[PDB]
Amino acid sequence: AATEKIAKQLQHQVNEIQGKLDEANRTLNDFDSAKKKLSIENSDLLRQ
Amino acid sequence: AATEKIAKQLQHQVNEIQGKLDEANRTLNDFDSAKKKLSIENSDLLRQ
Repeated sequence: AATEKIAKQLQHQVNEIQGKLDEANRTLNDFDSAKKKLSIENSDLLRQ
Repeated sequence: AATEKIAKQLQHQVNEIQGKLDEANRTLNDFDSAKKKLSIENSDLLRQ
């Protein structure tokens, strides 16, 4: 019952910190969708 | 002896996905440096 306690107390950390990752990984997504728009706006005007 | 082996299994992941995050937020800083460099030539080209 002692080692199961630090099992669960470590288990709470590994559960949440990927939620910190998945929240942070979402920032890795929408930057890329904003970047491809900023490229195609550059490509549309550099020819002009 | 199962849970003690389980305790390392939660331990091995919680160092692993941490290390993935250290590669992640670095790449978050990389696409940060990509956009701020690219958005400069957005306003620069639109000025020109």
